[PDB]
Parts: sequence; C-alpha cells; structure tokens
Amino acid sequence: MIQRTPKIQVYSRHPAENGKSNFLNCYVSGFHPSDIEVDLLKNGERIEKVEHSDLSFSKDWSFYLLYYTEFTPTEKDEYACRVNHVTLSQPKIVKWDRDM
Amino acid sequence: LYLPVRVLI
Amino acid sequence: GSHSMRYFSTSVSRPGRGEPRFIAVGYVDDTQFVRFDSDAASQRMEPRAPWIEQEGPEYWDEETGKVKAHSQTDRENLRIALRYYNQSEAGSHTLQMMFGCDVGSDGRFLRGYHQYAYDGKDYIALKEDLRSWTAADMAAQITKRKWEAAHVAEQQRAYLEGTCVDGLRRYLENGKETLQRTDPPKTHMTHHPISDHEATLRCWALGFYPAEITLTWQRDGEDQTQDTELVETRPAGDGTFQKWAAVVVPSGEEQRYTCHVQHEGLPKPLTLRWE
Repeated sequence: MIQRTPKIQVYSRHPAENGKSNFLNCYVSGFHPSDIEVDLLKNGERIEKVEHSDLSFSKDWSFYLLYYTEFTPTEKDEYACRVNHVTLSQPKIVKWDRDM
Repeated sequence: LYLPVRVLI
Repeated sequence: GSHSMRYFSTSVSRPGRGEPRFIAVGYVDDTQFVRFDSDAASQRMEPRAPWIEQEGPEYWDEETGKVKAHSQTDRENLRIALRYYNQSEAGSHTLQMMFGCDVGSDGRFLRGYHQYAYDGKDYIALKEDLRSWTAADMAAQITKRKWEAAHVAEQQRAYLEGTCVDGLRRYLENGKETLQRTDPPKTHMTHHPISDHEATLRCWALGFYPAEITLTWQRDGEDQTQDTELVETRPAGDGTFQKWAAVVVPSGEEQRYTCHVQHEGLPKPLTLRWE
C-alpha cells in the first residue's frame, strides 16, 4: 500500500503573551496510513489529557488531525510537538516558536 | 443527512 | 457563493485487536457538524455543531442507523478486499469512503460525489454524470460489474440529487449564523534579522473563515515566488483558520516588499507593507 509522511505544524490558537492562558496546537496532515502518535511536550516531558479532532481526510485521501491542549506560555518554559508515524525512522520533535 | 444506500464491493 | 456537504468515513482493520475502527465525520463547507466513532461509548451519531444539537430524536436515531449500518458494511468490504487482493488477515488495511453534494448560491444542485479508496489509493468512484463508474484496477472492475447489475448508480443519484441537496439546503438555513458568516483575516507583519544584511518579513492572516485564502509577496510590484516560505492553512481550534507567508529580504530594503491578501471577507485585495 501507499505511505505518506506527515506535515507537522506546532502553534498557538492566539498570539502568545507570557502569563496568559491559550491553546497549544499540533496540526498533522497529509499522512497515510491513519495510525499516528502525537504528543505535546512541556520542557521535554509529555503533557497529559491532550485532546484531538475527529479523524478526517483530504481529496487525495491523506489524513489530518489537530491535537490541542490548554497552556500558559512563559519566558522559561519550552513547548514542542512529538510525532511518530511508520514513514519516520524515529519520533520527530518540532519546537514551538511563538512567531511560526 | 447520511447516505442511506449501502453497497458491498 | 457555492456550498458543499461532505461525509468522510474511514475503516481500519486492527488484526488481533478486535473489529476494525470506524470513524465518520460530516461537514458543511469548512465546518464539521457530526461525528461517529466506533471506539466511543454511545454507538451513536453525535453532534459537533451548536446548530445541529436541537435535531429531534428521530433524526439522531435515523442517522445513527445509517452510519452504524455503513460501518458494518465497510467492515465486510475490508474482508472482500482481502479476497480480491489475496491479502493475509494479519495486516492492517484501510477503506475510505467520501460522499456528498455541492449547491450553487441559488440552492440548485451542482455536483454529486460517491467514492472509495483502498489502502490510500482510488478504488472506485461514481462519475460526474452519476450514471457510470470509474474502476482503478481489475478488482474494482469486478465491483463495477456487480454495481451495474444491481443499478447502484440510480440509487446513489436519487440521494445525491434529492435528499443530499435537501439536507444541505436545510443545514445552510438552520446553521446560517455559523455557515453563512465570513470572518475576514486579521493581519500583522513581523520582522526578524537573520544576518548582518538580511531579515525575515512574515505576513500573518489570523481568525478567518472560510479557510480559502491567498497570501503572496511582491518586490516593487513584481510577484516574488522565490526566497518565500508559505505554510499550509491550519485550524485555530475556535472555528477560524490561520496562515503565514515569509520572505528573506536585504536589510534596508524592507519597504520594497508588499504582502497581498485575498479572501472572501476582503471585497478588495489588501496590501501590507512593513511599518
């Protein structure tokens, strides 16, 4: 069967401001098969109770999911999304940048 | 409104 | 001002871990309004939009019956596909189905869809005329001949031109405040030096709906297709979308670059310039 590697974007719902609650998002798209592992990290550690959208797909049949959790960005804390898929040799870690 | 017609391949 | 209704369903076999997982989602344009997940507790079609929650128990029972019966049919379709391709029962496979319709701004039928993919590739699709099929391989030709014999296209066309169109028209009226709205993009520009003589300009479009948007950079009114990074439009989580386009420019030349934004909420295209 075909395999498609995911595109990954880590970002906040609203423009970040230190000390203000927000939502940290990890949007994974363009992948196949559907089996995917997505974690949101705070200082390299897995955040618990992260939620995600209902599995859907585009015209080319590739899947997309939005993973999200409530968070408060601070000057010290570092955030990231960690994705594992059959098309990746090892989990891919994408660091959250407040201007991307 | 979901499709009411189901088909076997 | 055309609109669409789409349902996307995915069945994934899980050898040694029980029945295939089945997930179906329903959308009107870029807004999800229902879901079904075989792993969830209810075993029912569930609301995912504020405007559909009010639908009465006959709606939820009938929609649950249709989606659950489809999950059981596509579960058997995964077994049939194993027979067509001589695949073992030990591997995981996927069967996806999409169906729906498009209507114009006057509410008239424009197009209908009914298609399947097996393991991420086209398997069989109803053609635009809604009377014939496109089979992707010789196993799908076997399916096409069975469906021609059972007059399946006439049964799909009835829904696609009738019930589907009636349903989408009704949802567009019922969900008008959400579905017929336009949130124009809220824009801003950032600037970050990357080197002694170069900086990155980044043009942002936030809080927009629908998702369709175009962000283009120009240098002295000339389309700059190079030294530009564009991200895929992404959901914010609140019903709106985001996108950004960036350019690497020489320091002291920021004012030569303009970002152009096109969206349904901008009757005239918008031009942005740093500071």
